[PDB]
Amino acid sequence: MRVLVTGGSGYIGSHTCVQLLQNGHDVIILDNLCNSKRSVLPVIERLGGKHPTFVEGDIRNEALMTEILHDHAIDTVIHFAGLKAVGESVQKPLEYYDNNVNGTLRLISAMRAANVKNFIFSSSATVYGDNPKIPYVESFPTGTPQSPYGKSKLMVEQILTDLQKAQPDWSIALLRYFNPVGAHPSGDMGEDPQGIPNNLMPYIAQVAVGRRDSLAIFGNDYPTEDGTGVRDYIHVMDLADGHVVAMEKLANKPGVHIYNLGAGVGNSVLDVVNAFSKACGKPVNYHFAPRREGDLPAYWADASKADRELNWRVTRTLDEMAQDTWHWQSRHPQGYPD
Amino acid sequence: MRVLVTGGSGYIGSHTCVQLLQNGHDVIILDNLCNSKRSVLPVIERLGGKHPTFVEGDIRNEALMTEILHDHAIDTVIHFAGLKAVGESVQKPLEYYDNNVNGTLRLISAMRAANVKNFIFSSSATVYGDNPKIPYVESFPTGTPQSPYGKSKLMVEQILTDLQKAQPDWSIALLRYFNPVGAHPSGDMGEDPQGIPNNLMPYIAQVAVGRRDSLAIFGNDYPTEDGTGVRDYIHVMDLADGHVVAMEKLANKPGVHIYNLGAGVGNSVLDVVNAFSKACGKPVNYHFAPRREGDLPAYWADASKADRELNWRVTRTLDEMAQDTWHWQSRHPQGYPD
Ligand SMILES: NC(=O)c1ccc[n+]([C@@H]2O[C@H](COP(=O)([O-])OP(=O)(O)OC[C@H]3O[C@@H](n4cnc5c(N)ncnc54)[C@H](O)[C@@H]3O)[C@@H](O)[C@H]2O)c1
Ligand SMILES: NC(=O)c1ccc[n+]([C@@H]2O[C@H](COP(=O)([O-])OP(=O)(O)OC[C@H]3O[C@@H](n4cnc5c(N)ncnc54)[C@H](O)[C@@H]3O)[C@@H](O)[C@H]2O)c1
Ligand SMILES: CC(=O)N[C@H]1[C@@H](OP(=O)(O)OP(=O)(O)OC[C@H]2O[C@@H](n3ccc(=O)[nH]c3=O)[C@H](O)[C@@H]2O)O[C@H](CO)[C@@H](O)[C@@H]1O
Ligand SMILES: CC(=O)N[C@H]1[C@@H](OP(=O)(O)OP(=O)(O)OC[C@H]2O[C@@H](n3ccc(=O)[nH]c3=O)[C@H](O)[C@@H]2O)O[C@H](CO)[C@@H](O)[C@@H]1O
Ligand code: NA
Ligand code: NA
Ligand code: NA
Ligand code: NA
Repeated sequence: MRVLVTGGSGYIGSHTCVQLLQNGHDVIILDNLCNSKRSVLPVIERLGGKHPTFVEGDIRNEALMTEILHDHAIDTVIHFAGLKAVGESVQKPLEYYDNNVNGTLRLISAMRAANVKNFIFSSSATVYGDNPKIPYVESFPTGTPQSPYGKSKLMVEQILTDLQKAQPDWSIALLRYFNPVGAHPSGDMGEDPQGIPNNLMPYIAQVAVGRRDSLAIFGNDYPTEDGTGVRDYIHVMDLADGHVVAMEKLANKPGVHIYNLGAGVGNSVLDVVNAFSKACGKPVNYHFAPRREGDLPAYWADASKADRELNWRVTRTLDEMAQDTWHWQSRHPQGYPD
Repeated sequence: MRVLVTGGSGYIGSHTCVQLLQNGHDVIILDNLCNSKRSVLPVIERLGGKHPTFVEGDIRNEALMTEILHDHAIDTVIHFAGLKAVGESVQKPLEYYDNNVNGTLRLISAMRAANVKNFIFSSSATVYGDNPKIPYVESFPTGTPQSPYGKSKLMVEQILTDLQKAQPDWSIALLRYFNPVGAHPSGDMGEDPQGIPNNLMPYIAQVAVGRRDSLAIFGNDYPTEDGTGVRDYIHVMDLADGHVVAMEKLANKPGVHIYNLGAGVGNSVLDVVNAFSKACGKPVNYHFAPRREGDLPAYWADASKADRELNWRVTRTLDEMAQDTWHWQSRHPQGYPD
């Protein structure tokens, strides 16, 4: 199929594009380069074993979206474009709402005009908010997320849902996931945070490489087996894979298809650290701090539905996530070249 | 003060503008005329006893907003502009999200750029959704509204709230209300629905004037005193007044100020009908139908907080709401002239 991949040069999108191309689809990448570099492109093509057309531009530009859609005769859209830094969302809520809420709205408005009706939304499990019972199941009502980031994601899920109700011929997947980690096995693609890394893994990696001194561990008194927070980490390759299957299998199948993408288990902060020490051949430095801001003791997603329905499940381990991360870090210490 | 009144030529805004001008503020009206006519303008000026500057344009046009803001040195913005037809929201969700969510976002983005930090949001009590205990109190968490209309309102409330958190010097009022009815006492301004009227009152009025045959009453078996739905109706003049006080009193007072605007009591469908029969001098025709779509038995707002805090409370009766409505209908059967 002809797939427009918004945010394709980013972390998860870049990995998703390689997999798309490997499956032989025709890939059109749309990215504004606000959080990714052109230098990834060629790696994409190479590992993908095929050429992905690249378009520099913004989802908020509805006109341009429509153009692209028509110009390329798109069948489906996988939408990764957006902003995803939680604390930054609290400081700059407007930007988050503009990029995510209006950004997606502009994007689907254009699809409508261009008559594109297949969509894969890269959601977030933050949507469950404090509406648990854990692990989270797609049948659980969402709760109220705490940052503007979380809220923007649920808002978009809601909009898409209503849209689908009004235009029942649309196929929309809401892919909810938690913590994407790792990197392509080649070691030539991986997560390239620009500043202080958001996620645990990269933060750890930077400590490990000497860029950081010690990992602050927030709260060593949670009601967990080791006292640290328990989260759900998913290898970015498994995630990429989820995206492709979801895209291939749901195209032209009307409805709102909600699926948690995860390993179906949680790992504590120490488990991740220890996995990483083992990966990089040396003890990661860390210390304990008091319980953080918007953090809970433990949560992870129930991924039974995608297994049953898409026949998808993760295949990589936490140890590989660590290794693959160390591998990329170690091969391209400076990340993507300018 | 210098107030930009978005959606000022509409129903509630037009009444609010008259009151503003009477208080002697400098009024700038911004409206796209999608649901109002220029013909209201002169009536505004007249009843207002002053000249309101009019700008034809859209809230979604951020550039234009910023321009206006600067050009007029605005102190505060009262925001009524948007779409508000519930069933239409289900059919055309995108338009509702664009106009309301993106429309407000564009508007406040512009304020930011123009350094305007006083805002009065014309909210809706639909935000409480099914998160009751009734009557609703500002201290009650909101629930999940059922139409895209309701959801768009809560989304906007959320955005503003986060914005205020990030930019603490902003003063933002979230004015929640239910059913605005009635018309200016002059009989020269009132609600002018274009097609099949949304609200009970006008629908009734049209039946009364002969434009409609019979009022369908949805559900005569609710757990209410008379078996029909109990709602909260508020004379548009009292609402206008609420808006002015809120605007005068909260300017430069940082925070998110939430206030229910209502009479603090409910009236059933039959109570409204009977009030109207009495107003128009003849029995309104109606029949019963089965319980409607997104309708509950009874709800109204608790308006204690605005009384205590703004020293505001309604002063008009249901009977006046009916009379004032009949008065306008009767003086301008064709509504606003083209
Ligand atoms: N990485 C995570 O921890 C996390 C977890 C949940 C959800 N997600 C979601 O996945 C998507 C991106 O995730 P990621 O980790 O690959 O981030 P990323 O920043 O690496 O990828 C996002 C890409 O989108 C681009 N982009 C941002 N705003 C844009 C706009 N308006 N127009 C065009 N391109 C724009 C950026 O330049 C970047 O290449 C978002 O939908 C995000 O909410 C990621
Ligand atoms: N009337 C009600 O029953 C109801 C109850 C709750 C909330 N409200 C709110 O009050 C506001 C309007 O209420 P109303 O009853 O006066 O409706 P109305 O349609 O009479 O007034 C809205 C005005 O906004 C204008 N408008 C719409 N989209 C615009 C845009 N993008 N740019 C500029 N102008 C635009 C219309 O032309 C119209 O004059 C909205 O915020 C609505 O959600 C009304
Ligand atoms: C804080 C954060 O980024 N929130 C993200 C994440 O939360 P999430 O908490 O799941 O992920 P994090 O990477 O932020 O932290 C994982 C765990 O490690 C801890 N930790 C993390 C970093 C660090 O430097 N030190 C430390 O102790 C936290 O207590 C937590 O218990 O879920 C979403 C997935 O849909 C992301 O899009 C959010 O952007
Ligand atoms: C249906 C509807 O417009 N929803 C509106 C309203 O709901 P709300 O139900 O409060 O107001 P309505 O005018 O729609 O109806 C009031 C009552 O009369 C009944 N009724 C109404 C019309 C009619 O033709 N026949 C009839 O029986 C309904 O059962 C209800 O019990 O609250 C919001 C106020 O914040 C508005 O912005 C919503 O747009
Ligand atoms: Na429909
Ligand atoms: Na770099
Ligand atoms: Na801040
Ligand atoms: Na008319």
